[PDB]
Amino acid sequence: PDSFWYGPERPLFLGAFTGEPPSYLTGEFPGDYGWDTAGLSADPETFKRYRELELIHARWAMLGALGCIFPELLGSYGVPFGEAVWFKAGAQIFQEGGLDYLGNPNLVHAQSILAILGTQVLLMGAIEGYRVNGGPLGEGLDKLYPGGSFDPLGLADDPDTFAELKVKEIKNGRLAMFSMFGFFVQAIVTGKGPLQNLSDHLANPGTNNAFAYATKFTPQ
Amino acid sequence: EFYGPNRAKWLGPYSENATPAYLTGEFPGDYGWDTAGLSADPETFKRYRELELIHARWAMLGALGCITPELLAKSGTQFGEAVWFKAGAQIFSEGGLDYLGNPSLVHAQNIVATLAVQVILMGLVEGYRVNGGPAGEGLDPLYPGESFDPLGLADDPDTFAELKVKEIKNGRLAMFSMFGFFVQAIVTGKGPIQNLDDHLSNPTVNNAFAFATKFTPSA
Amino acid sequence: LVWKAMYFGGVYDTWAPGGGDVRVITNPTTNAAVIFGYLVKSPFGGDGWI
Amino acid sequence: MTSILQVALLALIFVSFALVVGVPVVFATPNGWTDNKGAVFSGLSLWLLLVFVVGILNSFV
Amino acid sequence: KATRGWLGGQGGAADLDKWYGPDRKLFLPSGLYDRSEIPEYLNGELAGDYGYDPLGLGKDPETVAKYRENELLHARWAMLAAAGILIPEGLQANGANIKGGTWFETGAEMLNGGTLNYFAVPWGIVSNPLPLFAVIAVEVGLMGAVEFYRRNGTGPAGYSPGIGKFDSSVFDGLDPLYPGGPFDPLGLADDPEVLQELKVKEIKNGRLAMVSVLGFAVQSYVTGEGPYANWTKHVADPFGYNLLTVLGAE
Amino acid sequence: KLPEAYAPFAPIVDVLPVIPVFFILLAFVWQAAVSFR
Amino acid sequence: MLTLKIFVYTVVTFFVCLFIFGFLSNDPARNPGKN
Amino acid sequence: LVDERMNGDGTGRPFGVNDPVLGWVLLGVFGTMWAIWFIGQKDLGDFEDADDGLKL
Ligand code: CHL
Ligand SMILES: CCCCCCCCCCCCCCCCCC(=O)OC[C@H](CO[C@@H]1O[C@H](CO[C@H]2O[C@H](CO)[C@H](O)[C@H](O)[C@H]2O)[C@H](O)[C@H](O)[C@H]1O)OC(=O)CCCCCCCCCCCCCCCCC
Ligand code: CLA
Ligand code: CLA
Ligand SMILES: CC1=C[C@H](O)CC(C)(C)[C@H]1/C=C/C(C)=C/C=C/C(C)=C/C=C/C=C(C)/C=C/C=C(C)/C=C/C1=C(C)C[C@H](O)CC1(C)C
Ligand SMILES: CC1=C[C@H](O)CC(C)(C)[C@H]1/C=C/C(C)=C/C=C/C(C)=C/C=C/C=C(C)/C=C/C=C(C)/C=C/C1=C(C)C[C@H](O)CC1(C)C
Ligand SMILES: CCCCCCCCCCCCO[C@H]1O[C@H](CO)[C@@H](O[C@H]2O[C@H](CO)[C@@H](O)[C@H](O)[C@H]2O)[C@H](O)[C@H]1O
Repeated sequence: PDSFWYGPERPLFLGAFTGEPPSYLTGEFPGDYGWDTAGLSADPETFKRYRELELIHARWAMLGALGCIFPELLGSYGVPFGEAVWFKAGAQIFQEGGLDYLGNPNLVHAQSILAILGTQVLLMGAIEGYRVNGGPLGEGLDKLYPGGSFDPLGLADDPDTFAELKVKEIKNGRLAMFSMFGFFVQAIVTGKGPLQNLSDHLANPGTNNAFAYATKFTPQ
Repeated sequence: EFYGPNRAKWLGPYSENATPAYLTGEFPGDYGWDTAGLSADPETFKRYRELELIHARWAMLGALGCITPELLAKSGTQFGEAVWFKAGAQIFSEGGLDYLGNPSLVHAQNIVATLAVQVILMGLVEGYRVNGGPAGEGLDPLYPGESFDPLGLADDPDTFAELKVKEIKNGRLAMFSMFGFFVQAIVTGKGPIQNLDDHLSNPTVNNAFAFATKFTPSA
Repeated sequence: LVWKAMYFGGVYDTWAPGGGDVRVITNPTTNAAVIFGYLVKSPFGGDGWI
Repeated sequence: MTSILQVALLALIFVSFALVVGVPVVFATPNGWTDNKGAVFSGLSLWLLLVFVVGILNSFV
Repeated sequence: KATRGWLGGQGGAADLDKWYGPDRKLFLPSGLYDRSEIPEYLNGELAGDYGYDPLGLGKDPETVAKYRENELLHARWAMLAAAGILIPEGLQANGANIKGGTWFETGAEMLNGGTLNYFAVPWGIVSNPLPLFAVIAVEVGLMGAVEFYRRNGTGPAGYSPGIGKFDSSVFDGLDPLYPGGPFDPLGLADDPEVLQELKVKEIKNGRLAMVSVLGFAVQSYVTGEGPYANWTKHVADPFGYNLLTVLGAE
Repeated sequence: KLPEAYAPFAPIVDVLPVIPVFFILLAFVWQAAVSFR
Repeated sequence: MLTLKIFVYTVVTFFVCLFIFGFLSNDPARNPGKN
Repeated sequence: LVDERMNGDGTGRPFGVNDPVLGWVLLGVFGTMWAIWFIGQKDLGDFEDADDGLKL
């Protein structure tokens, strides 16, 4: 296309020091900064599969980051969750009262983990089978951008706006995946919720940073 | 030898049929070991070669910089902390980080400033390597020469190829040794020179098998 | 101004014990919340803004 | 040496008055800046020399 | 020799019209110094030419070159001297046992039978066991040989400076004050316009070093301490410790 | 008070603060010189 | 009594946001002159 | 205490909020208005060129 994010004049991941990007990264796909130093996308089929994997990971991680942030914020403000922290919310089902959505005893009130696992397995199996092979909500649609019933508001009719929104989606998804990797590492190292880590850093930025835990995993 | 068809191989004599077709002994250190077939595509092969060379050089530097302070401390120099995997924590000491223990050298006390300076300088130099900079622009990505070969030790082609093979072999040895450093530090918990001294003290009992049951999953 | 108050002499602290005097501000309040609470504080009585 | 300091300070005052009276005249007079560069340079240099000398004398008093 | 800029983009000598040619920078601004009064012998040829010559000490181009030789030699010696005056004092004041300390006291440290400690920044500090007379003899012999080589224009063949190209034989044809070749192991002077820019930088840094060394001497005579001590004390107490305070302390 | 060495120059200082005001008046005088062109 | 505070805050915020975003909506080009 | 009060006159709370619902209302209203303005921005004309806008 003819836009700032496509073609040979697109921005690249090393600024002026990037040089010439790899030949197969011609710049016809969203979020193409020409960063394939490892050379894992030489084969176009592998490139397509990696693009699909990246997009699915991006959407899942956007959802995951939002769902990790929101309950802890609400619990900090005062909502009585069973376990507000993202990496502890799974253990609520072992509590005597069971899992309670929003802390209310009349919302969901789940008791058995086996039923949750079984229903999730069935529903998600059907969902992903429909995603791979066309189902009730469209049959002959694109694998990554089905549109149709999944774009009710008609935000992707204009091809130029469609490309712009694709770039925005991929960029926000990459940011979300980076932040989710940060979530995992901070949970492993610090042991507190991400909002707790942010509050601690804001309280004393000079000392409450990552280096404070640097001497945590040293062997003895 | 070390080049062409009749070159040394990764299985010695029992290697005539082991070598893949695409490995034809054109590049240095080509022993024909691609059992997993990860470099069938020539572009991926070139990228892996570049990664291997950079890793080898960094591993050479890392191995030398891990060995040197411990030996110097054994010689009788007070470093504050000589063990390689504990040498980064002395930046938080009250006396700061002093080169060779001398209080009038470096004497760094802030870690954020050092990290920022390293980020800026290393970003600039890595960008110079990728696309070219003050030293030169149109040179080989792996062997620029010119400003990076002042003594001119690489000017006759066969000598250049032999030196390249020596470089790659020393680098593979350094990478293996650095992986050993990491595993020994995780398992044993003492510096590599201390480990060597302990092994020399009593080899029959001071070996890796003494720590076999350390990571038993009993619970 | 910060260097003058911190290293080269000091500033006249009027809240020092007894009558105020010149003092060096060794620990300025750099906390973000405390610093930015003044700006968003109400200007009416009791609060007084900055 | 207060007498020397006071004499130098009075000389500085006189030189400064002469400069502030003359510089606008030299600037605004057509074809005057070209043929009076030396006088203006000497006056400014003398002003700077006198103020520095007064400072040194104050340090000595 | 194809290079790129330090911060990306094209690399080279940028623009050389600021220091060469009829258009250039001068020791006074445009409004105070018209281009007509520039002396005829002060044309945009020599590096670092600001059209500065009150009292007309220079008369014509060959005398200008004769004085340029002395200016460049003095500049390089003053750069070396400023470095060797500043660094050892700062090293000693921070913990090292240099035993020489301030520059104006290092000479007397080697009087009588005394020796001098030499610090190899990265590496240790050694106690150089040479006596004073041996130092004098070695210095006079080596400096005489080197200056005789410089004056004659020819010298011995193939010494060992870590040079990029070895086995130097003849010095014939090398420009005095810029021999290059054997004296340029890194080969940074191959590009001509880059060489001109480097010449300008060299002469400017050298003039700064000359003025700084004169300041070293004068303020060390006045205050009685080394330049490093004066710098640190002034930074610690700007208004308390300066020239005006030092003068007439009693 | 001023330092004793600068004691005799006390009257001059007494006139200094009002000098900027005169500047504005000078402007009008200048306009009178050019007949308010 | 806090419900009144919520209502007043909502109304004031709505009007202030209207004012702020009104002048960001290419206001200087609303003149009737020719340019 | 005879009755109940908010007790926040002289506390100097930021933006005069002492309950998180007030801050949530502030952010929600501001975000809704900003979203409406962002959606309607297409009708205001784009100043993409470097030299554009009312000027003299
Ligand atoms: C003729 C006999 C001969 C044999 C059998 C080999 C075989 C080998 N050579 Mg070769 N070579 C041989 C002759 C020669 N080599 C070479 C030159 C080279 C080079 C330069 C290299 C090799 C390498 C290799 C290795 C490649 C495969 C590998 O990585 O193994 C991996 C699998 C094993 C080693 C088996 C597993 C070990 C053990 C039995 C299991 C351990 C169990 C643990 C306790 C597990 C516990 C952990 C738990 C917690 C999970 C392999 C050991 C490469 C190498 O050494 O990489 C490591 C290499 O770089 N060879 C020359 C010179 C021309 C030879 C001359 O005859
Ligand atoms: C009042 C004081 C309060 C206290 C102090 C607060 C300080 C806050 C400081 C930071 C924010 C300052 C914002 C000032 C207002 C100016 C906003 C503006 O001029 O913004 C103008 C720009 C214009 O953006 C451009 O708009 C263009 C036009 O787009 C249009 O056209 C495009 C195709 O060309 C697309 O089709 C697109 O969809 C279509 O809209 C393009 O899209 C460009 O890519 C795009 O960059 O916007 C942008 O800068 C991007 C948005 C900027 C940040 C906005 C944050 C808003 C709040 C977020 C959180 C809300 C939460 C709500 C929760 C609700 C539920 C509880
Ligand atoms: C990439 C590899 C690498 C890395 C990341 C490090 C990192 C570190 N080293 Mg190690 N080191 C290395 C390679 C490396 N070293 C090698 C190859 C050597 C052998 C020369 C050493 C010898 C060494 C010693 C002896 C000491 C360290 C120390 C340190 C720490 C302080 C760094 C500092 O302030 O230096 C920056 C210092 C300066 C800029 C001051 C000038 C020093 C110059 C640059 C040295 C240059 C050496 C020269 C180029 C090569 C040797 C020449 C010789 C053959 C003649 C830091 C953890 C110090 C420490 O904390 O002890 C544990 C310490 O005492 N290192
Ligand atoms: C806002 C202030 C300002 C600005 C933008 C300029 C800008 C300019 N001046 Mg003017 N000038 C100024 C103040 C200023 N000057 C003052 C205060 C003086 C009296 C000394 C002069 C005297 C002067 C002369 C005589 C001439 C110019 C000329 C010029 C032009 C080119 C040469 C140049 O940059 O000046 C060069 C000025 C200097 C080298 C003075 C030294 C400046 C150094 C960097 C000290 C900086 C101090 C520090 C950064 C700020 C101190 C803050 C506080 C103590 C006040 C340029 C358009 C020339 C021109 O246009 O020719 C036709 C010319 O002939 N200026
Ligand atoms: C580019 C390139 C190039 C060259 O050549 C080579 C290389 C380098 C290799 C490459 C790179 C790559 C990368 C970087 C990657 C990364 C990734 C990631 C990080 C992802 C994430 C990703 C991430 C993700 C998905 C995430 C997700 C999440 C989730 C789901 C979550 C969930 C949840 C929640 C909500 C909360 C609750 O309570 C619980 C749970 C349930 C848990
Ligand atoms: C061939 C093949 C074939 C088939 O087909 C397949 C397969 C098998 C896969 C393949 C194989 C491969 C391999 C073996 C690999 C390995 C690698 C390595 C080991 C690396 C390292 C690598 C390593 C490295 C880099 C290292 C580095 C290091 C460093 C830097 C260090 C540094 C340091 C020092 C000095 C010390 C101080 O105190 C600090 C620090 C800072 C810490
Ligand atoms: C380029 C511009 C730089 C300007 C210089 C910056 C100001 C620093 C110089 C200050 C003058 C020198 O100060 C030095 O001599 C003065 C002599 O009168 C002393 O000043 C003294 O004068 C009187 C006694 O005669 C007393 O009323 C003062 O309390 C006393 O301070 C200073 O105590 C001394 O430190």
